[PDB]
Amino acid sequence: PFVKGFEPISLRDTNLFEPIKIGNTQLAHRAVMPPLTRMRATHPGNIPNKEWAAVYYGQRAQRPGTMIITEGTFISPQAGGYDNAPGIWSDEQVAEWKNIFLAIHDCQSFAWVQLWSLGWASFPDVLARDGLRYDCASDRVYMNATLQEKAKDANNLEHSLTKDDIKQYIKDYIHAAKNSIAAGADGVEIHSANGYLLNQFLDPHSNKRTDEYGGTIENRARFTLEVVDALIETIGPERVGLRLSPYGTFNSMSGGAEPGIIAQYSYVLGELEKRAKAGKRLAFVHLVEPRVTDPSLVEGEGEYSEGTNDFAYSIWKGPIIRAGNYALHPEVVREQVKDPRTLIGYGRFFISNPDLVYRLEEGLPLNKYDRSTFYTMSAEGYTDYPTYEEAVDLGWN
Ligand SMILES: Cc1cc2nc3c(=O)[nH]c(=O)nc-3n(C[C@H](O)[C@H](O)[C@H](O)COP(=O)(O)O)c2cc1C
Ligand SMILES: NC(=O)c1cccnc1
Repeated sequence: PFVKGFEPISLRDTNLFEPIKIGNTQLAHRAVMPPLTRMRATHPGNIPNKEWAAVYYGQRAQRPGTMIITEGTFISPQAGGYDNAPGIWSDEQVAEWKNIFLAIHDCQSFAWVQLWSLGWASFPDVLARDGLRYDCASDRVYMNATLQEKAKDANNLEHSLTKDDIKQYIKDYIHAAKNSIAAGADGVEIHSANGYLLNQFLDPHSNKRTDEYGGTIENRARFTLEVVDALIETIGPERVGLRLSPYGTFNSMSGGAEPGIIAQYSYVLGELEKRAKAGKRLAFVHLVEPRVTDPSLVEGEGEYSEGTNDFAYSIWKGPIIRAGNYALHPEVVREQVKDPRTLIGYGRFFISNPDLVYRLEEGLPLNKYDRSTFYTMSAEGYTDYPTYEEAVDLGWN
């Protein structure tokens, strides 16, 4: 059904529907499909879904000139631990990704692979099954008591990364990025947000290291910036974006309660702008908003009201994608896209609205999403959400 009580506003007259160049791509509008884990990849081997994924992405690519960022995609076995999330390190994975990107490109839209590593958010027993470490910044701190107990029970305690482990992660990012581009992707997004591995190095709650990868702002940023530099060099800065969540508390990150947190993210952005002024500007920075500190909470819950991402605009001078509870708040979008280099990511309501862009353009009702099929191995709740005209036929109006 449609979302009850939602009063839609047409956004056709705004910068949301002005073209913009992002890296090598030419967008027709600024409504972005952000990375959304859906768990339809098959086991063993973390292989993209051969039946439904190309259809799902093709559906959401249907407006020409749409930017699509894929679900988090593991860069290597050691970076993973979720059986039904895809990877892009292997030939078998690449083979299906080719079909998925083909479906997106057939719509004259664009595909960016989000490159993912889990760190302490992984499942230590699943890793142990595969002979893999349970990786983190500092084994002195665990993400929560459940995982700590699981780690003990699996005889796979947290492993503080060594410098050599970090070098291997960088090699994995490079390999996964080369595979992404060879498979046909228009670019990659480095996931350094939402409490996964890179974010764990950025955050002073998870990172208690005293080597060159922790203990200062500069040190905590080093791993993320080494990944950024490795990908700039191998696939070009215009094929690389970076995702950050300054105010996130998901997966036990500090968020705004850490008064040093904006200096940490300011440093990262300044380092990116320094690179840009030297001729190597990333295609974009993707920020999760304090509107959503935790995406497991329903829209309107978990909103941090004591800080904003405004600081980023004074530092970084390229495109910024903003995500978090924007679908239900066109009035907020209307104000924020007045800035001419701002794009808007719509997550949960892109799940439920394959024709979201049209609905935004025309001010139409939105399909309610069904959380119970976010992660199920089904076409149901994946490819069977109706377009507006289809919903009207089913009587949803
Ligand atoms: C089911 C689900 C899966 C998600 N998967 C990813 C992911 O793989 N990588 C990522 O960076 N963010 C992921 N997110 C976070 C979203 O990209 C987005 O930041 C968040 O949902 C807030 O935007 P929204 O209110 O428009 O949904 C996911 C969110 C949901 C609800
Ligand atoms: N916010 C995220 O990065 C994320 C990733 C996978 C599942 N849920 C949330």
